[PDB]
This record gives sequence, structure tokens and C-alpha cells, in this order.
Amino acid sequence: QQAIRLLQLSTLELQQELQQALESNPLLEQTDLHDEYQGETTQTLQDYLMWQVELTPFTDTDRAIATSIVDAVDDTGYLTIQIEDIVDSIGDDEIGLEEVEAVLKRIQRFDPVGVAAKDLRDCLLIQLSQFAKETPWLEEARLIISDHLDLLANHRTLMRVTRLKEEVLKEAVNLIQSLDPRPGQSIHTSEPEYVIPDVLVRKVSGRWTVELNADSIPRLKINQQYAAMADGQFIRSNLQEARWLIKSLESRNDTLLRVSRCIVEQQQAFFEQGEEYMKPMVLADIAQAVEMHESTISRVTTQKYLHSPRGIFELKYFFSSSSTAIRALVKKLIAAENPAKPLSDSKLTSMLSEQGIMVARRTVAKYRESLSIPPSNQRK
Amino acid sequence: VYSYTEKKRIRKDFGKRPQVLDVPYLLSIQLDSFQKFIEQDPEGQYGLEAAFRSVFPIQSYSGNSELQYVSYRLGEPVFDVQECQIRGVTYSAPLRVKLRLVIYEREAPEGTVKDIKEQEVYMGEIPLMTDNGTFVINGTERVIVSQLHRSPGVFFDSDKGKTHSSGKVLYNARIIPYRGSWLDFEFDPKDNLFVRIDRRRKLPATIILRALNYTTEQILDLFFEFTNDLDHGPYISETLRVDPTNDRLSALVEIYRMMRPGEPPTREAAESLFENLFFSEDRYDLSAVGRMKFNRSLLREEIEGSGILSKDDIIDVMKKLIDIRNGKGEVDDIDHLGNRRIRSVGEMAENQFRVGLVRVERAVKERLSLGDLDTLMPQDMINAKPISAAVKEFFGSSQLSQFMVQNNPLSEITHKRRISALGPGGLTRERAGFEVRDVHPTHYGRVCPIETPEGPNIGLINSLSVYAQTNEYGFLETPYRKVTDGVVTDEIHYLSAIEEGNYVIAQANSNLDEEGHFVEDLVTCRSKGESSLFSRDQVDYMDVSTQQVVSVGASLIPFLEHDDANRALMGANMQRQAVPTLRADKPLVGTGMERAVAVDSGVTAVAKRGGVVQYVDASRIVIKVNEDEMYPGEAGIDIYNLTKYTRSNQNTCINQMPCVSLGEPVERGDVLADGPSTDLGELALGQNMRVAFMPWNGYNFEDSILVSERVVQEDRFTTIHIQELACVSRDTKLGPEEITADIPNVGEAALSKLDESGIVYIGAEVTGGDILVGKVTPKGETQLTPEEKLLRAIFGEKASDVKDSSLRVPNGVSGTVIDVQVFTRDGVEKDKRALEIEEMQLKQAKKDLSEELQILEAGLFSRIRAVLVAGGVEAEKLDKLPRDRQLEQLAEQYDELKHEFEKKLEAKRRKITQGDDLAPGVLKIVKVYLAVKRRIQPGDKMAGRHGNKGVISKINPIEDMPYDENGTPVDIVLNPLGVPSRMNIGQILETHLGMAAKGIGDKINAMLKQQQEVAKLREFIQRAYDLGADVRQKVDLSTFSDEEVMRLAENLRKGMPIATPVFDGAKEAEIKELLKLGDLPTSGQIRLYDGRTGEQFERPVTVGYMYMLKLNHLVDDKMHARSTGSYSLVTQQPLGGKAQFGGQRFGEMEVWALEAYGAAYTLQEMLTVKSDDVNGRTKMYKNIVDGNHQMEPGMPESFNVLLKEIRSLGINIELED
Amino acid sequence: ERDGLFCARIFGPVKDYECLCGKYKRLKHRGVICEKCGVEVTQTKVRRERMGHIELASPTAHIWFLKSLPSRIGLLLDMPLRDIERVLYFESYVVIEGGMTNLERQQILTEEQYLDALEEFGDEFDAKMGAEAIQALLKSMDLEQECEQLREELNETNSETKRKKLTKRIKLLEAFVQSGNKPEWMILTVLPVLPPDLRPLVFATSDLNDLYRRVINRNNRLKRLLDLAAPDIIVRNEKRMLQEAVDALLDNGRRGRAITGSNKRPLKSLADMIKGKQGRFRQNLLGKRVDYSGRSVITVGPYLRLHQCGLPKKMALELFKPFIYGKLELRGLATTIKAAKKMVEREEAVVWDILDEVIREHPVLLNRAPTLHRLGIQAFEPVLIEGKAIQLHPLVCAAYNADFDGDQMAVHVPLTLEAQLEARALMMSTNNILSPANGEPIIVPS
Ligand SMILES: [Mg+2]
Ligand SMILES: [Zn+2]
Repeated sequence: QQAIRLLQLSTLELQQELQQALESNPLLEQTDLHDEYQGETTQTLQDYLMWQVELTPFTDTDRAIATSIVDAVDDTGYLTIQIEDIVDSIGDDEIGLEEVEAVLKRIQRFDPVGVAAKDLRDCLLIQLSQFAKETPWLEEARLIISDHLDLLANHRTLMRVTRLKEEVLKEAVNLIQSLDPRPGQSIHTSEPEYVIPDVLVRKVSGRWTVELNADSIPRLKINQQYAAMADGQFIRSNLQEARWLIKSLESRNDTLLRVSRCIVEQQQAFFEQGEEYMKPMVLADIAQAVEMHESTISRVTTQKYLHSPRGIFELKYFFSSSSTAIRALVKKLIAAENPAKPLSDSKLTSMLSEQGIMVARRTVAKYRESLSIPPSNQRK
Repeated sequence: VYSYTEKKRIRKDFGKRPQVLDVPYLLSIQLDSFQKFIEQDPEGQYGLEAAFRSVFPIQSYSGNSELQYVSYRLGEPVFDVQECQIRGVTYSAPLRVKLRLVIYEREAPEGTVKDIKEQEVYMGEIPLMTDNGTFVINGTERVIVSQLHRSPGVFFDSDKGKTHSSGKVLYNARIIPYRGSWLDFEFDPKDNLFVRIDRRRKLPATIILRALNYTTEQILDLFFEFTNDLDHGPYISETLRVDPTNDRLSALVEIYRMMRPGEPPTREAAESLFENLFFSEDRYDLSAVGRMKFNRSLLREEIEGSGILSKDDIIDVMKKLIDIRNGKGEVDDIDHLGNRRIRSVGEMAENQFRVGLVRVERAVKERLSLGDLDTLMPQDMINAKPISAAVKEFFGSSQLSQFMVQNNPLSEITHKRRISALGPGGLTRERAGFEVRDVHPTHYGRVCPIETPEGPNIGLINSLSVYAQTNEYGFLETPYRKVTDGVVTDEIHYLSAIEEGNYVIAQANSNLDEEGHFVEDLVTCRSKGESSLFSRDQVDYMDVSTQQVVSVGASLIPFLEHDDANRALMGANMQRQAVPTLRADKPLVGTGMERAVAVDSGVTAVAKRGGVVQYVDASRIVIKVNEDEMYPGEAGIDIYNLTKYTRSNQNTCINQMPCVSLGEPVERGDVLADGPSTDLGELALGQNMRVAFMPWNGYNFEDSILVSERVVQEDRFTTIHIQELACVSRDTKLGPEEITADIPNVGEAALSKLDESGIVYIGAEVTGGDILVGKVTPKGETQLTPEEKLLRAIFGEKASDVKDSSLRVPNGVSGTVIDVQVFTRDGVEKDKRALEIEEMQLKQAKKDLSEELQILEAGLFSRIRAVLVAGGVEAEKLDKLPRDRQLEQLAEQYDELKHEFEKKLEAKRRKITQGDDLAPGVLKIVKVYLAVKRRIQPGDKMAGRHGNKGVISKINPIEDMPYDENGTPVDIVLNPLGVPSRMNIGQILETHLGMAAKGIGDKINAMLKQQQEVAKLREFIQRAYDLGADVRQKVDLSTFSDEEVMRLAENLRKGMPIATPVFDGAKEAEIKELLKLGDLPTSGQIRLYDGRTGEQFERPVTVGYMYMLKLNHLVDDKMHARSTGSYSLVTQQPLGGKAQFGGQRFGEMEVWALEAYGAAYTLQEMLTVKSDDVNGRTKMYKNIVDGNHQMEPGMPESFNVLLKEIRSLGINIELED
Repeated sequence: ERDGLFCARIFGPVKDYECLCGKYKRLKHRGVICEKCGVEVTQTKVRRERMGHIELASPTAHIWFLKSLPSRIGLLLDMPLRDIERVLYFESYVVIEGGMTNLERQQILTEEQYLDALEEFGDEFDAKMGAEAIQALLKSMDLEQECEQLREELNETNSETKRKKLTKRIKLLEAFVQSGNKPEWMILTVLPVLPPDLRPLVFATSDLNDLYRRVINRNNRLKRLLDLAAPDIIVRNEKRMLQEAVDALLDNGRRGRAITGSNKRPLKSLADMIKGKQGRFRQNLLGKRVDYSGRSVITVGPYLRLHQCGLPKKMALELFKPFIYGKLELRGLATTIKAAKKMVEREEAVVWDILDEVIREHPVLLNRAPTLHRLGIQAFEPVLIEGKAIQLHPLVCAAYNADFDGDQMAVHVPLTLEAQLEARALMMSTNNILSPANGEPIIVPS
């Protein structure tokens, strides 16, 4: 049962298990040992907001209240705590719940304006207070969001409630759409998380090479300076176990390579054009193609991921547990290109067979008729 | 006589010496060498055939699986040079290698079961050189500098003096193979002979010979007849006393314990080790150079032999060590060019490829050992990666492969021509002393004595020579003229470093009149390593030209012999830094080599053929080829596409300007257009102008330069900078990133200058923080809650659940967007913009492929028109009938050609779409470019060719400029005191002659300003090129002097281009004699008047036209300011330079200067509150704004780091008290 | 990954006051460690402070003391170098606690000698090798008896050569005794781990954590190999490699000079983090980079008085920016800081005059790239000049040895008030007219 547990663990989990196993028996990977500076910089996020509290006088007692707010600020820019919950954190009876509103607004007014505001209407309303600038359409605008009339815009239902004049109010709503809802969250240099590919797929010219595999595959060497051959039989028993191990490991990569060839061939229609619209291959169907037992192919299918030109996929999603999609393909193909020579019905069936989609010369005709387009009448 | 270029404008020449051998190809050392690399050579000549044949046939052990190599080929390049340069792929060719697998028979007289000779096995692609002498690996032209190493052979060194404090010196021999382990013999005061493999360790000599199966009786036999201290040293037998080993087995065991110490020795392991060092054919090599210099250095008769060492070689050279040791000489220095070998891209490419072949051979013997019978064929036991992992490791990353310097058209040429003693195989900069740095008399005519870098490496680079050529083996050649008896023959012989040493060679400048017999009683000659006057008839050879000693950067210095050597160095080296100008003015005083430069590099536009130009535009040039040059098939025309406003490695702008008017005959081998810094075939590194040497009230102090406002107004020294700002991401585990098309968090203005696709529009005012490309990115399935539905309702945006990843214009930077490239990873479309670039290239190609149609269809059309007439002639009815209406064959070729149009065009279109190819996970890349015009302004660097630097101090108006009698302003005011100190007097002549060279022009213009008859200007131009008596003018009137020479006027009305060869240039009475022509005084000085006063300056003032060079040091790129930036993480400190975002490094010497002064809080704040301290910086910042200037210093954070770093050892460090 | 070279439990939380599990997020709950994922909610800066430890299955020598010129492991035992080097390399046995059999207490043997000594004296005889041998040898050896033995011996022998090495060694020993370090501590049972933020990742384990990862790995193998009952050759050579890896991790380049993946340069060790670029001189001593500074090309000042120099306008706006903020909000030109910087970013014409106010009597500091004499740094008075180039006075130009051929100058702002005074007092131009080398004028026209 050592081989079966060996195959279907995550490629990251497998190497972790072998690393423990590698310590226990003397076998060695490629060490890249040939025997003969800065990855870091500063960044500011809420630290920017803390620049405010140091320079702006809160005295001492209120500054600690403001420092308690910035922690509650989400990456989105809004407080997780309730205004009475930060009151619990300070653990003082001199906050009054009024003073916290006094400081909370003042840190709201430092750029980004609108920041650190509960319920988002604050953020929009407290956006407007500084934004007021005496003008122009905001007086009617401040009414909508403040009155709880923020049911809209779900949709002129406002007109009955707001009583302002109709079409001119859109010159307010248009001005409302110019407010940033949630400053300032901005992109850090996180790649972000990239899923290390198991296998690989791409197409060299006029062909599909599923050859894989990324550098995930461990390269193990069983040879060391202990080639010397109760003590001695232990090293023979362990070397025997380690020689079986590399064999079982090499078979895993050999199986992944094979299974990948047959799962891409069966599904190529999805692979070639777009996503979904995958012919539902069954584990047994692939299990029939090659000797592998369905239990072994289900296991290898579980956690070993797949890189595709479009997206990355678990290889378990390839499994599952029509006319409209082909019509759009026909439309897309015939509408595309055809600069001088129209695309003949025979050519479409050839193109679709080449990509793996199976359609008859007669069915392409009926699909094109249902599209309402006459074949080949259009020309230069 | 003159080329169709000189028909436009000709450059006069000064001086005497005739040119027997014209200037050779400047790109030779590159093009010819890489040509010798990749070639089909039916013999052992170096190349792919060489490494390939030598590593082959690869045979297994007794398996008779031997894999044989036959031949090879390079498939047509997958992408052309122009397309591969835009995309960033490698410009290369597939290597198709014929292999033959013959399986033998089991225990027979070489039978064959079956032979699978399988068709081409594909091993990688290899980088192809251009006609520029350059390579394209990714997107950029790069150069591989030729190297210089110790020539394979036997080295004889000394190490006298300081070795051990006795002054008794030493005799240490050595052996330097091309491949394999080194060899050394080191002598000690104890005098015993010590042999060493590599640098490893010291062993008594007996361990080598006895290991070769030599008993004691045969040791003392070879090296002795004899104990004598003044003649025959008993050194071998004095070494034999410290000998531990009595026989072969013992010596081999001790060797195996030497090379690999710390492991139990055996017999068979030692035998294979020692036999695999200097003996085995696989590990050790000499080849053609090693046995050559080996023999000649050993005084041997045979000039060739095996590439391996034998007992006779070892004992031979060992005897040579004893001969040189006792009383006999002589020492061989490492300086002589006979001990120096040059390596070129071809040779090193063959070596790396060979490494790939041996590393794959190691894997071939295995699969051929353990395999079965006929199944596996070539393409099975041979892979691709083992090859490209070598050749790419060389071309891609190597100390000898450096980015081409593309700013200055002179820099590419002086780059591809170079020498480097550093790098692989040669001495480094941390070891080799002043010896190899200095100049050797053998450098004459080969290595440029002047042009070398100044800095940590001096003399470790140097340069080539104008006429220099690569020697057959490793050496350098110099051109020489054969002088037999008293007749100097026109045969140009080539002598190597050691060859030339023994002959007696005269000098290129020696006066011979009449039929070329030496007039002098005794001419100067160089016999051996020295120079002196020699007998009249004793001349063996004579130098070809006076320029053969110097290089391109040297020869391009006017009046070189006038300037001091140091300032000549500085000047020629500064010349390579000159930035391209907006308008290229040819130098008024040149060397004549400018044409030999501008043409020798791809910066210009050459001509495959000639004949009248068809279509001349600012983009393309179409030529009609004549019949004599044109090939019979396909006929054809010459289509040229000029590169317009493209980037460069220096952030400069490269652009082509068509120089042909229209409808004009051209000659093959002529310039159709002009690239950057090239004026009508003449190399223009910059512009010249009016200079006057006077003190101005102190803005000219030292090298500071005063420039008139007229210069910055006329927009001459202005340059065009192009920067490449690129953005690519997508592919996140949360889903792909989309490029713009919506970008929440920004208002209307940002989206206004971005196209509907989301790319920036072509052209814009872009500065500061603008958005070049919108870039988004998801986070996903945030729980909506009641709140986010409201959020997604009212705005909703994208829907904007997603962050802003955008590429934005870097702050403090600006420009204008010109060109945008997109590479879309295959399988992912783009909405519009990408389709617009694809379609744009498609139309640019389609209208071009119609030229081979409309021209050929019209010609074959007229051919139909001719044949049908004898067949039913109607001329007018032929005009009448439509164009669509032997007949067999002609009607056939029509259809075939049309179909060819179809398939060719379609192939090009698919080629446009398919290759974007990018990295895994890279989805879409956008390369955006920004072009700005950077003018001149105080602080910018400006210098001459003569070694005078400069920095513009103030830009003075046209008023304050001192002016002459006619009121002409001076362009640049420079300091007189710089010349008598720097000892560069060439800049004094280049000015004076300039005043003459400009003066004639100023007259010519005036004479054309009065629009006289064709005859008067004809006579005056006759006089202009006549001047002082002699040579070598070959004056005008040869062609038509009316319509043909009229254009020679318009080009002369600016100035009069003049050629001043290096040592053949002008002279005093020549300059004065040309100054007499228009009107000028002999002193070269006139009267000036201050524009701020109107009075006269006492004494004369030297004025003229001097050539100025604008380097790229420009202030705008340098000046920096930092108040508070981002800090470092590990140790909280300011960042990486003057360059963003950091601030100037305040060093320990600055701390010493602060320690000298009583300044205490200054140093304290310097290393505490300003930078290092974590809290002190912020608590200080909250002060500075408040208006209270004070500090709460605390302790530096990096000391708190040092505490933990020491605490990571077994050491404890605390803080007490 | 928990219990790795980077972990929250071993060191600290990734996010400020946040858990790895997410139960404890706000700064309400601080001191509490966790219910589930082991972490303590705390500032993230404690991840650059706290250290871990690695337990070695076998003892290990500290290569710093062995390779020191007066080798502290060998000279403490009065043992030579080449020998103790043979002992720790597992290339020979050493005798410890000789007892009464035949041999000495410190003597060195070989294989056939070791077994030959075991066949006759089977018990009451002890000889071993490796770091354990030097450990127990150093521990059993004590300095109490050597004081009296040495001193009395010094009285006994009548030659200087007899007692010279005696008094030398005995003084070294008793000073060692007073120090508080006992010799047993040069054999490391545990190893310290540098905080994660002092050896930051690039996601490529590097230089360092590469080394640490080697020592960890190869050591864990030994920890499992002892319990797995493996012969003497295997565990012997892997103990040797454990010593090798700790050697490289502590101070590389002493013997093996292991070099990181993709080669060729040897990976930097912990001593290389002290012995630095040229040294730790880079940061602590040489004061590294400094804020409120910048450079640009230098041109002529002929219109300047001796006490003043030119400065770029756009550069001065950045240099004095923190002063310009406060001076702006002090006049009421800007409400708060955010609007103040928002104004200086727009470069509104009102702020240049504010700058003119704070830059008038406020001195600056120039300097050249090379600095020799104390006059190499001279403070002048700033004069706003339009351009990107800095202007220097020609009289003091002879001090810097500054040619106008394209050299650059560095500027500095004396922020704290005392510094503002020291810049105009002892650092000014007029106050140094005479070179400290010679009392002759340094201002002399050129
Ligand atoms: Mg200088
Ligand atoms: Zn937790």
C-alpha cells in the first residue's frame, strides 16, 4: 500500500512525505552542491493613516482612541468593530461614546476622504461633508442617501418620493456615481498566489504537446558513497526498499504523463475553443483506454492539478457528476474572417472535426439556417 | 572617379602619403570569425564539423551501439531579424544533424544486423549572427567581445625578487593546454624540482617519471651525463632524496592521494586518474595551437603532432626547465603577443557546443549500453536541452557577452572591435599586476596604444588597429609592404608577433620620390624590439600606412600627433559617449575615416544594387535595379524600409533620414539614407560651432563652458530620449487579471486619454502619475452580506469586487506615447487595440506584396501586348480592351504568380498573429514607449575630441555674447588656460583650420548669395581644392562642371568639409595658406566687442569653428532629492542610490570630516534621527512640522540588528548598567 | 508552514495583532496566545526580534574558535591544530581520560592502534573522536589544579624559556576563569536561529536559510539515524557532514566554501553578515544613506558671495518639504497636513515663497564624492536658483579639489537646531579660510 499512497498525494504533500522518508533511509536527491544581498523594502498601508495621528494633535488621551480605530480598519477601508465595541476595547468610562465619534470623524476627514466609515452611507455622507465645497447639485443629493432612501438606486420611483424634477436629478445621480465608495485599498506587489502547475499543456505549431511536467517532479538519486554491500543486511534491506521507491516514483510520473495524454484527447473540444462544453468523459472511459484500474485513475485524478492555456484545473473538474453552444461557434467562425473567400459548409465541418467538435455536414446547414444566414451568397 | 555619394558633397584631403592598401572591413573580426564557425567544411577546420566530428562517433562499451555523425544543416530562420527584434524571441536556426545507428552482430568480423540511419535529429536552435556583427537572443542586439588569453603551450616564468627574501629568484616552468588540467614546475631555494598538477600542491618530481614506469636507473640517466654548480646542476638527483615513492604503483597511489586527498587509495583508481590527466584522448587536449607553440618553444623541428602528452614530451620540457634553470636562458615574458591568443565568437561557440556534446555523450553511452535491439533510433538517445543548455548559457549569460552599446554609431564599431584579457580563461582584474596592463612594442600596428578604458582596468582592454587582421592560429597580423633590395614592392605581406621580431621593417612615413626608391641615406627602421637609423638597402619591409598603429577612435582624432597621449586617450574615450543630435553636422575637420565608420556599421542604409530610385518617402525607399547587376529570375526591385524613431540600449533615439532627392541614378555599395549621427555617409558624432578662447568674467572657469542662447534656440544639441515602460500580469489563483476596459476608483479624466480597449491612445501629454495601461486583479467570493448588495447596486462598476493593479507613469517622469506593442499569450484574444496592431502590420505587408504584383503584372502585360501584335496586331484596340481579357505558357505563369501572391501573403498574416510566445502564466504583455525631447541646459556635459571636458555653466543671451566686426555672435566661449595646461594643442589647430574651413564656406555662400554664373564658382572651387603644392588632390572639372558640380556648392555654403589624416594631416603654412583664401589673418584671431558694453577687448581673441560633443551625462538624469522616502526592511535605512528613492550615502570619511569639526549634534542626527533610528525619524517629523527643532535620538536600529546577528552564533552580547 | 524557518509560533504573527487561524484579529485581545493555531497576537515587529533554536543530534564544534589564530579549542587544551582538526573530521581517534593503562590522556591514535588498544585494555580505557570527544575532553579538563601545578612548576625551573610559556599559559587560563565562560560551551548542543526578517526571503530560499535549511535537514537525518540503529560508518560520515554544514552556516570560507544553487559565488554566512560589504562599516559605522540629501552636477558661482551657494528650486522644495509643511499650516495657507502636501504636490505658486522664508537663514551642507581634509565638507547659505544644477563658489573650489568637468556634489540639511548652529558656526565658509594642514590661505584665487 506504499505505492498507492505514494501516487495520489498532492505533489507538494508527496515531496513532504518523502523528505521525512528521505531522512530515514540513506538515499539522496540532486543536491546541486558545488563545493569550492537584499530582498526587502518598506511599504505603508494603515501606517499611512498613523502618520496622521502623530502630527495632528489629539493630545495624548484621544490619540490612543484613534490608534484603536486604525486596527479595526479593513483592507476594504471600513470598521469591523461597532462604535460601541471599540468603546469596549479602550476599557475607559471617560469615552462617553460621544468622544469616539469626535475622533472617528476627524480621522475620516484625512485623505483618503471617506475612509473608516461604518455602513458605507457614512462614507458617502461623510464623503459629501468635506466634498460639499458649497456646490452644485449635492443639496438634493445629500437627501437621497441620508433619508434611508438608499433603497434606490435599485431601479423614477424616487421621483414619487423625492419630488425633485425628473431628468435633472440624473445630473445628481451622475454626480453621485463619481464618488469612490471604498478608498484606498491598492495593489501590493503580491503576484498574488500562483498555483504551481502539475503537468503542463500547450500547442506547438499544428500539434498538441501534453508532454508536461513542471519542475514539481522530484529527481531522486539512490547512489551515494555508501555503496558498500545485522548491519550489512539492514543497508541491503533499505537499499532494496529505496530501489523499489525510485521505481514506484518513476511510474507515478509515467502514469501522470499517460493519463494526461488521454484526458486531453477525449476533451480537446473544450481545450481547443473556450471553456465548458466538455464531452463528459467517464473514469471508466479513460480506464478502458489504458490498463489502469479505475481506483488508481480516480486517485491520480484527485489532487494533481493541470495547467491549460486558459485557466488552471484540478483534473477532477474535467469529470462530471448543446445546440446553443455549437450555434455560437458556427456564428463566430463564419462571421470571423471570410474577407474574400466565404467559408464553405465543407470547410466548417473540416475545421470543427480538426478541433474535435463532431458535427455533420447536414447539421451545420440546419444550424446555419436557424442562424438565418444563407451560405456563401455573400462575397467580395 | 568619385562614388555617387561624393557627386553630392566631396571632402577635401590634406597631406602626402599615398594609400597603397585601403581601409579594410571594420567588422571583420566578428563576421569572418562566426562565418568560420558555422560553415560546411569537408575537413578538420574548426566549427560545428570540428566539435561534432571530434566527439563522434559515440560508441558504447562492447555493445556495438556506436552512434555515428554524418553531416548537418541550418534550417531557414523561423523569424527574420526585423520580426524577431520586435517580439523578443531568439534569432537562430534549427540544427538538423544526420546521425547513423548501425547495430553490429554478436561475436563476428564486424557484421550488421540492421542499420537505422534516421533522418535529421533536431538538437535545439543556435543563434545566428547578423550582417551587423551582432546577435539577437531576446529582443536586443548584443555583442560578444573577442578575448585574449595565455596561448596554449609551455610557459617559462621566473618570480625573481620577493619570493623568499633571497633575491635568488626561481625557475618555474608550466604548461597551458587548451582543454584539460594545467601543469606547473616550481623551484624553491632548496633547489629541488617540484611538479604540480593545476595549482593543487607540491610533490617531488620523482612521482611523475616513476609513475610512467621509469626505474631509478633510467631517471639519473636522462638528466645527467656530473655534479657542477656553474653549468650542469645536480638538481634531479638532489630532488630524488626527498622522494617517498620507489616505483610506479607507489607514485600513482601518492598521486591519487594528491588530486583527491582524504580517501583510501587503490591501484586501479590511481591508474585511471593519472592516465586521464595529461594522457587520455578524452580529457586532455592541445589541438593545433598547443602542439604548435609547444614544439616551436621547445626548438623542435616538427610543427605538428598529437593533441596529447607522452613521456617524451614530459621529459623533454622537464629537460628544458633544467636547461633554463642552471646557466642557460632565456626567460619568456607573458607580455609578448606570441604568448597571447585571441578568441572569437566562433571558437568559443564551438567550445560551449562541445561541452554540450560531451554532457549528452555521457547519457548516450548509457541508453546505448542497456537498450534492446532495433527499436531506439536517433531522437531517442539524443535530446535537445543538453545542447541549448550550453549555447544559451554562453550567448545568454557570459562575462564575454555584453549588451551592445547602441547610442553612438561609433560605439557599436569600437565595441565589436575590442580585446579583453578578462573573462573566462584569461587573467582577472584582481590578480594580474601592472605588467600585463602596460604597453608592449609588439602592440605596434595591432593593439591600439592610445584608446583604452580609464579606471580599474587599464591596458586590460585596449583595441584593434585600422588595418589589423586575425591571424591563422591565435595571433595578430599586421600589414606590411615587401621591400626587396631598393625597390619597395606593392605586395602586402602579413607578419605575426614572433615573425616580425626578427625582420627589419621601415616606417610607413619614409620619403620616396620618382618610382618609389628611398631618397634618404639611412631610413629609420625597427629591427628587434627597438628603433634606430638603418642602412639604405637593409630594409626588409615597410609599414603600409601611418594609421595602422592606431584604431578607429584614435584615427578619428584630428591632429592626433599634436595632442598629448593622456588627453588623446581621454578625448577618444569621451568620443564614444557622444549622444546623437537632432541634426547631424559633418565635422568641418575630419580624418576622412568618418565614411569608413558610418558605412561599416548598420547605422546607415547600404545598397544591394543600383539604378534609379522609384519611390522615396520618409518611411520606405524603392529602387529600380539595372540589368547587369540583376539576376535573371523574378526580376525585382530593391525595397528598403527605414526604421523610424525606435528605442536603443542607451534610451536614445535611432532614426533614418533619406538622403536621395528622387529619380536619381545610384551606384551599388552606396548609402541610400542616413541613420542617427550619420550625415550623407559621413559620420557626425555631433555638431561644431563658433568658439572663442577668452575669460568671460568667470563662467568659463576650468572646463565650464559658456553657450550662447542662439544654440539652445536653434535646437541643435537637443536629443530625443525613448523609454520602455511595460506591463504584464494576469493569471492569479483567484482568476485572471483584465487589462483596463474598466478601472474603478478613478474618474473621467484618467479614462479620457485611454482608448476604448483600455490601452493609452497613440500620442498624449503624459507626465507624473498618469495611467498608461489599466490593470485590474480579482479577489473573489467576498461574502456579499446585505451591505455589498447595496454596494454592488448603486455603483456596481465592473462589477468592482476587484483591486487596481494598474501600471502608471512613474512620478517625476514624462514624455509622449509613440508606439505600443502587445503580446497576447496564444489562446487569449484582445478586444480591439491588439487587432489594430495586427491589422496594421497586415496592411503594411499587403501594400508591399502588391508591389511585386503591379510591377510584374504590368511587365508581363506589355509582353502580352508585344506577342499578340505579330499574332493579330491591333494597337488601339489593345488600348481599348479590358485588362482582364505560347499562350499556354504565358497564361500559365500568370495564374501561378497570382496563386503565389495568395499563399505568400496568407503565410505572412498567420505569422503576424501566431507568435506572441510568452512565459507560463503570462497572459498579456503591453510594451508602451515614451519619447521626450531633452534639450541642453546648465550642468550638461560637453566636450571636444581632444580631451577637453566641459560642463555648461550659464546660457547667455545673444546680446552679452562677444561679437566681431560684422556682428556675428560666438556660439561658445571657452577658457584659454585649459590648453597650455592639459597639453592638448590639437584643439588649437582644429579651431584654426575650422576658421579657414568655415571661411571658404562663408565666401561660397556669399558667392552663391549673389547667384553668379556657373563658371566663377567653378574656378573658385578649383582653387579651393588646389591650395598648397602637392598632394593628393585629384581636382575637379573631371565630370561636367555646370549641372553636375552645382550641388557641390549648396553643400559647401554651410562649411567646407576637410579631411586631416592622423599623421598625414595639415600643417602651419597649410592652415595659413587656406586662411589667405577667403579672408583671414595668420594669427587666427580677430577683434571682439562685449555685447553688454560695446567697447573693444584689448589684445586679439582666438576664434574659429570647433567640434563639440554632447555625451550622455545629462543633469536631468542625475540630479536627485530625498526628504522622506521608503526605507529598508532588515536594517531600516534609506535606499539604493542617488537614483530613486534613496539619498546620498554619508560615508565613514564624511564622519571623519564631521569628527574633525566640533560638530556633534550634526553627526548624531546624521546617523540617528535622519536615517537609522526607527522611532526617532517619526518623532522628529512630528516636530519639524510643528516648528520645534529638536530630537529624541534613541538608538540606531541596525545596531539592534547587529546584536541579534552576533546572538545567532554561540556568542552572547548584552547591554549592562 | 508551521515549525519552519518562517513560522508564526516560533517567531510571530504575519499581520499586526492577527492570528494564523483568524479567531483573534482586533487589538482587543492582545496578550492571549491562541485557542487553536499556536501564535500570540502581537505586533509584527516582534518577528524581526525573536529567535528560534535547533537541537543537534550530535555535538558540534564552533568553527570560529577552531580557526582563530590562537585557536581557542586547541590552545585551551594545550593541543596542537592539525591534531584536533584530525579529531573532529572523523579521520582519527583521540584518547580522552587516559587513566592508568598505557597511553597518555590527550594522545592521538589511528585505526589499528585503536583496536589494538581495545584488545588488550578492553575496559578502563576510553578513546573516541568527533565533536563529542573534544566536548567531554574539554569538560573533564579543569583549571583548578593547573593553577597550583603551573605556579609551583614555575618556581621549580630555573630557565626563562622554562617558565615563559608557563606564565603565558597560566595567565591566559586564570583570565579565562575570571571571564565566566567555562570551556564546555565551545561545543554547541543547540543552535540559534536568526529572526525571519533579518534574513528576508526574495520566494526563493537564499544564502542563508539555504544554509540553515541544509543544517536542519542533514541534522534531522541524524536524529532519525540514531534511533534507527545504523552502523558506525554511516552515522560517522553524516556527523562529519553535520559539522561541515554548521561550519558553513556559521562562518563559510574556512574550509569547504559551499556555493549556492545556480552557483558560482559562495553563499554568505553569518560572519559575512558582520564582516559585511567591506564590513559592518556599511551601516553602523559609515552611517549609510541619509535622508534630507541629494546630488547634482556643479557649475560656477562667480556672482556668489563666499558665504552662499546655489541650489535648484525643485530640489529645495523636496529637501525642506517637512519645514514647508509646518510653515504653510502655520500661516493658515493650508488647513491640515493632507491639504499641505496636496498643495506642495500641485506646486502652487504660494508655496515657493514659503520655501523662500524657511530657506533664507537656514544653512545647508555641501560635500564632494572623495573627502580628505576637514574642509572637504563646507556649509554655505542656500540661494534659490532656477535649474537642475548646483552652483559652487570658486574660492572654496580649491578645497574640495572640485573640477568643473562633470563632478557631482552632495547636499545635506542640518535639521535639529543645534545642528543648524554648528553648520553656521564651525562648518561655515568664512570660519575656515585656512587649511588645517598649513596656516596658509585655502581661499587663494586659482
Ligand atoms: Mg576632475
Ligand atoms: Zn489562532
